[PDB]
Amino acid sequence: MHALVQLRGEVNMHTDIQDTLEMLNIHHVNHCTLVPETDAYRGMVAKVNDFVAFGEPSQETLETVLATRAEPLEGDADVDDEWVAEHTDYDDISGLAFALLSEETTLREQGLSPTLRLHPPRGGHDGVKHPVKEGGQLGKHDTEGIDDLLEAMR
Amino acid sequence: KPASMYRDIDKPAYTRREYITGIPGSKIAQHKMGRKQKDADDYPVQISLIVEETVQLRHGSLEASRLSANRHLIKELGEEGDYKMTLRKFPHQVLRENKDGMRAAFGKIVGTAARVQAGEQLFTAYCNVEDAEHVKEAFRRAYNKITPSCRIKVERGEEL
Amino acid sequence: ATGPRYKVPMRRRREARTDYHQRLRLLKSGKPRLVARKSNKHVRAQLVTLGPNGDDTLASAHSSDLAEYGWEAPTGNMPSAYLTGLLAGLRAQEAGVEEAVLDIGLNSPTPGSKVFAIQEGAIDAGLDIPHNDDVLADWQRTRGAHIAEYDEQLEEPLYSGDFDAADLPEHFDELRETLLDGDIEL
Amino acid sequence: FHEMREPRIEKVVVHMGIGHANAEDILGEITGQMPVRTKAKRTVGEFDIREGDPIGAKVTLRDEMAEEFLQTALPLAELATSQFDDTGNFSFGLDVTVNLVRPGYRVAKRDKASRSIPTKHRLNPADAVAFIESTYDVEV
Amino acid sequence: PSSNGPLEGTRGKLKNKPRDRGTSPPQRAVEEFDDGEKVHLKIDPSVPNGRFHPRFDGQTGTVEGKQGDAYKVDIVDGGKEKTIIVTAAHLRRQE
RNA sequence: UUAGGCGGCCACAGCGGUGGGGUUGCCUCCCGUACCCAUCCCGAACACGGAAGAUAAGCCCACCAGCGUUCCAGGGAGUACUGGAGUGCGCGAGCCUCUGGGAAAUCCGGUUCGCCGCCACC
RNA sequence: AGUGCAAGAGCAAAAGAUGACUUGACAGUGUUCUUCCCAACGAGGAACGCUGACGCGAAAGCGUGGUCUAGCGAACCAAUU
RNA sequence: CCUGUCAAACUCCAAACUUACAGACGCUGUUUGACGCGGGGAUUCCGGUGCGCGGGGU
Ligand SMILES: [Cl-]
Ligand SMILES: [Cl-]
Ligand SMILES: [Mg+2]
Ligand SMILES: [Mg+2]
Ligand SMILES: [Mg+2]
Ligand SMILES: [Mg+2]
Ligand SMILES: [Mg+2]
Ligand SMILES: [Mg+2]
Ligand SMILES: [Mg+2]
Ligand SMILES: [Mg+2]
Ligand code: NA
Ligand code: NA
Ligand code: NA
Ligand code: NA
Ligand code: NA
Ligand SMILES: [Sr+2]
Ligand SMILES: [Sr+2]
Ligand SMILES: [Sr+2]
Ligand SMILES: [Sr+2]
Ligand SMILES: [Sr+2]
Ligand SMILES: [Sr+2]
Ligand SMILES: [Sr+2]
Repeated sequence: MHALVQLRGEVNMHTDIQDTLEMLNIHHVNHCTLVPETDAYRGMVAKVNDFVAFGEPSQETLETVLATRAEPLEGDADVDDEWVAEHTDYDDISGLAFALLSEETTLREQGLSPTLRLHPPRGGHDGVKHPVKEGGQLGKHDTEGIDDLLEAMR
Repeated sequence: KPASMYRDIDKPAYTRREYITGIPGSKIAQHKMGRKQKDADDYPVQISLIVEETVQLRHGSLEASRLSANRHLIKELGEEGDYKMTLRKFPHQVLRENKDGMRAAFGKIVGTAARVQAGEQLFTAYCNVEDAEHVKEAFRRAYNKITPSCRIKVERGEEL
Repeated sequence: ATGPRYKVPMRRRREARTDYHQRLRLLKSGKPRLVARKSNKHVRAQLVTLGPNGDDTLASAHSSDLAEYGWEAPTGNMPSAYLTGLLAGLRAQEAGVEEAVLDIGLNSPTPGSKVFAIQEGAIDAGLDIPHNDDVLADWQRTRGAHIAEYDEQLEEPLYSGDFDAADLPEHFDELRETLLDGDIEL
Repeated sequence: FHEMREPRIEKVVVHMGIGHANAEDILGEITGQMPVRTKAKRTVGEFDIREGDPIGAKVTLRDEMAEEFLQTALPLAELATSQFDDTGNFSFGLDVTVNLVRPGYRVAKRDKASRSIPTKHRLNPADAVAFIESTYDVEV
Repeated sequence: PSSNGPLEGTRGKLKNKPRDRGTSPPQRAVEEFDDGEKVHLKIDPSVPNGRFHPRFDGQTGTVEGKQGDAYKVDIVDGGKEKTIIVTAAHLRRQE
């Protein structure tokens, strides 16, 4: 299970790539989606590789994120342990965060918007002109590297 | 004409003589020099001239370069000295010139050039350890009559 | 052989046993082929249908198993050929085969040939094969009458092993009548 | 073993390549069977503009007709060593050629399942001179 | 293109590789297909007649019937639907 | 299949070579032209009739890789080329980094001297 | 190699050669594609059917011209069945 | 034998890639009716630039 986060805008980006991002339920910059790790989903991220920032998040971080940025399918409501318990198949945020990572269910399956609408990275990101290996912020990340971003964009 | 007009590789490979006519003959006199009866392996030293950039060298440059390079070996080692130089490249690329404004602009055949990629051996000489300095000077004069910079790399010779 | 560009013929064309050009025109009918094949001492007749992995033989008849019902004469003549054809045609009726198209292979379409004699027999058996009556041999030559008249020019017996002196085209009649009979263990 | 390896005469072809015929008569007499015309291809500057047209004639003698013809033909010829083909064939002369081969040449001349004769079973110039010489004449 | 003929720019697709030269096997020239079947369209350079327009090489239509012995295969050129008359010689079963 | 017929794939099946196999069996070479049939001339072929002889041919069987071919391992090579991205370098032609793919020649060692279907048959 | 002629492509018990027979280069009506990729447009073109009449072959079958892609033309007027 | 080079109109080889069809996932549609079909109305047929691949031309 990977955390996809668009870092580069739509202007000038190829249509076949933009459509893929939209197929991955992410329509705006700074929007995050929790994508599994299958052959299919793999092709999609590879295509988006240069306009996104992905990686496997730590259970802890995924919890801090879900708690702060997750939303119902329709609604302004807060997704907290109590919320999770009442509508999901889990007992709290941690229970959910675990099943997702283990790829047992999906945010949509549990009545949650497939998109985690994050906030701009606090203290700025490492740059959208270079990948991670070159000191930039695009492409695949370390679990610790992905956490730094998500935590920064909580 | 200046080599500025033909030094770059920016056109299709134009070589098919079965479709091209009136191609000016190669100014290149000989490709094998020195003692073409003796072999390369019969020599302890093998120094080649290497082109650093990918270019197109006209037979006019090839001949001018090769000439002034071998002419030094003949001077410093004698007309029948103990050496053997080689020019491994041949002028295959036919050249045109639109010499009528831009209407019906496909030019007429003016010459031929040899296509060489960077890091290639334009020349390769084979000599003895003593005369290995007259070979380096031969190439020093040779790389001045061609468009790109070059490397005079010794391939066989720990005798330095 | 010589290299990459070389073109090696199809195995059965290489072996020179199958004419693919006639085979295609033959397969265009959609009917089973009545494969008529000969040999120096024998003559067989197969009923071949197409298939995924290769040809499919549903019925057949070798001149060898002709003696199985009473044949005591040789196995490479006109009476032999016709009688093999008729046997084959009967075994074919049994498997449900109702029509066929004569396939003679690399053999020549000569008037009165043993292949046409085979075709004549299979049709007599109750099969439907596109034929041409005047290309078939006359009834008596099919009986082997021309062979008996040859034995007439005796002085030295025609058959080494004793079958009889003047030969018997009547043996042909006996056996043909034996096959038309319903009983017979096909 | 040698029984199926001992050579025989396949055919004796007698021909008279003229060029524009009246010679058919003589061959018919000396051999003993009917002759056939000889045509040619490709235009020739030696008055041969008409492609397919009678230029000569030939006769292919087999069995008795061949041997009986050779009992009187061979003597008239002064045989030599360089007069042989690598397959054990010889032409001398009016031309007379003899095709010699081993007891199973039908395999290569038949229609069905024909195969070319193996080099080992192919006749040799040596076995040729021998066989011939062993029948009323001399070599070299 | 210099000319707008059927075989324009068909040098490659309508030519056999050296080892595939000569007359082709009759098995595929008489193969029986059923209505609704998926078939790949490829011209056999060896076989002259029963060909579809070269522009349709690489298609994978659906047999919807047959005219005579030749087949009628439905394909979709871009968005335009077309019925193609093509003999077994130039067809192969999908999967 | 102790030798057959019809095939599919259509060289992994080619080319070349070696050794073995046939009393009433089989395929043959083979013997022979009265007939059906045959050769623009030849029962050569084709067609028809038949067994004295043979296993030398063919064919069937076992095997050799020198040539050709199919495939596999390592080397070449993640090299050549390349789909996606870059306020990376270069006067420039052009190159480089990240990401996703990825040769060919050639070397070396192995493979391959067909496989499979149906029918008939000590 | 040859296959009438450009170029590219197809063909070897043939599509090439020889031979003999024959004149399907026939009458009529279509399906489809092409012409005009996608995507509307005429004449022309091709493949593929059907009805009738023929030629050949033992038969399967082949022949709607010359192996495939060039050799073509509206109404009006004119002649003709 | 050995030795030195080439091909837009060469190929014993051979990608990346583009592309037909089907399944899967994704997305989407069955009160926002998609896909498709029929009809009304257009405008438009001087384009330009960047990048990639080009062809011509110093
Ligand atoms: Cl046979
Ligand atoms: Cl079509
Ligand atoms: Mg909402
Ligand atoms: Mg700030
Ligand atoms: Mg910044
Ligand atoms: Mg091309
Ligand atoms: Mg032996
Ligand atoms: Mg710069
Ligand atoms: Mg007028
Ligand atoms: Mg008129
Ligand atoms: Na002008
Ligand atoms: Na073929
Ligand atoms: Na004549
Ligand atoms: Na033998
Ligand atoms: Na039309
Ligand atoms: Sr240019
Ligand atoms: Sr320079
Ligand atoms: Sr004989
Ligand atoms: Sr400059
Ligand atoms: Sr890989
Ligand atoms: Sr035609
Ligand atoms: Sr393209």
